[PDB]
Amino acid sequence: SMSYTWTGALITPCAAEESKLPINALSNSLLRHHNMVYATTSRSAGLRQKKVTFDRLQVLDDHYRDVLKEMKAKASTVKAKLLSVEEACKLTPPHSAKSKFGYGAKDVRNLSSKAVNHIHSVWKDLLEDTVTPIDTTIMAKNEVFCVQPEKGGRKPARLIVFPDLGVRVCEKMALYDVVSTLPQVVMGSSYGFQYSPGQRVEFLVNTWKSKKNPMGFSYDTRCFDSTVTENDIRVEESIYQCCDLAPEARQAIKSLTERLYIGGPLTNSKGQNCGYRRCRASGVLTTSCGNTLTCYLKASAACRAAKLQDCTMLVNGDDLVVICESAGTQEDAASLRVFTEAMTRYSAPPGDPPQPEYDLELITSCSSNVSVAHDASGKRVYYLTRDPTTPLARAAWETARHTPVNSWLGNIIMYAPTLWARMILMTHFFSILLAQEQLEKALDCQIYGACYSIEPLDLPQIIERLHGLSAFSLHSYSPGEINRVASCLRKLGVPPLRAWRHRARNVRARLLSRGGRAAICGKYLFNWAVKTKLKLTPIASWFTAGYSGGDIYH
Ligand SMILES: *[C@H](c1ccc(Cl)c(Cl)c1)[C@H]1SC(=S)N(NS(=O)(=O)c2cccs2)C1=O
Repeated sequence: SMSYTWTGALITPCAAEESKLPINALSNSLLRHHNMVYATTSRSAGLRQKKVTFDRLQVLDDHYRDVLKEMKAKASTVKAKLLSVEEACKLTPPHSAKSKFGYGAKDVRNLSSKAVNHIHSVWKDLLEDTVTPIDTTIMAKNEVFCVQPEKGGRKPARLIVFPDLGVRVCEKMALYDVVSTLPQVVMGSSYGFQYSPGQRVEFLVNTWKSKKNPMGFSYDTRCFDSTVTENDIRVEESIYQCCDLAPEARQAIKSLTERLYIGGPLTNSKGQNCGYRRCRASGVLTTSCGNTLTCYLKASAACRAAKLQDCTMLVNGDDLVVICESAGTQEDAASLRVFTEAMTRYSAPPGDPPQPEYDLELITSCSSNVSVAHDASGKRVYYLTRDPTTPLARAAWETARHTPVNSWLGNIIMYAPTLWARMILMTHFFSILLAQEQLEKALDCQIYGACYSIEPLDLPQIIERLHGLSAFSLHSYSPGEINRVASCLRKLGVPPLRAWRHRARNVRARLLSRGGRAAICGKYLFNWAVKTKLKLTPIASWFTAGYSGGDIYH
């Protein structure tokens, strides 16, 4: 069936959309080539619609059925419970999209009588009706990127599809425990959201080292969400139903699946009918969990179809990486085509064909790659990094404009050991926080799709817990890593690393002259900036599951 059917109505914005990076002194000091940074708007929604709209002709075989059977057996050992209205309300983000029925996120969090009543009303309706399609709103996402000349074009806006606030709260009650616990049990070590960056690198390196002749490859599915069929979503539900669930949990899950998850009507911000969806909605609680289960199922089946030897998969939603035993270059190339053939039959054709890689550092999975550096004692330390172009583009944007999104803070947290996060992001932002006396202002940022309120002054502690003390002492980075960073800085017009060192020393001194956590930030975060190193002694739920598009607030 067609992933989408459109009426002709346009995907419209609900407010003014900023598309260009304003000339701002603060952002300019970080990145000069401001014309290279842009934000996607609804004006390119049409280009996105054209790409995500196509016919899926799914064909399943025994391998697919064998894997599915095994997955259901693991799901049978899981017990999940319903969340109370109160529990679901507290997981609702303070600025979540308000309901069209006269109440908002704040009312939900406060448990206003009006919010709680409509919530119950929606819940009761889910139990009474398991057929009538639930309405959803379709919007173009506003995200920031750097222009890529070689691509021959700007990236079209992504489309987000989500149901009303009342429906979102009900999703939490019926499935939050399921999506938070079931994935890890069904996919074991292959489930990527159970790992912190360091644990992920650990898993990748150990897996790679466990092979005699290692070979690995990432598999990029073209428009994954659109490739997810009604049957995929129903198979997903059968997996959820294998759990030990309360009577009305099953009813609610069946209802949400048939009325929302398998598809439904699309309505723009103006209230007009844009069309119909018959694929995954990016904006529901089960998106991450469903996508990971579906990607895992199809990939596992495809590994067997391609007869890959001693396969190990790591899956994060639609992101997939496989490490196995090489059979020769020509044979590996042939095996990958068979793998792709199977994935294609299962309704998951590639964007870029997968390519066998024989060097772990050259495998990009989930926009990242393992790399190596050395700690104070010269000991080899592996860590996750990525091309810094997008993080930097977004950092500049967030510096010049007030955004509820603080990707820069998430980037520092997840990529703390990188030279770019340490020398550039830390330096730039602590310098601004000092200037604005905002060192104590908590900021919201997403980690594995969930929203957290984080204080910048708690970075040292956070980083030590996630990456170990070595994150503050890494040096002797790889030539590959060093060149990618340098290359990125020239392209964007970001001051050279040596210029950041001078700024860091200044920022470091100012932090040490301040009290408590501030001195700890100056000492630990910027020890790399001074020749006379200080002694970095140990400082005296984030990675359990994915929730992208799930409207979760922790
Ligand atoms: C890829 C990904 C997966 C795992 C790790 Cl450890 C990294 Cl660094 C990246 C996607 S999955 C996902 S959700 N996601 N957001 S996040 O990992 O929470 C980050 C937030 C700020 C920087 S990374 C990814 O990037």
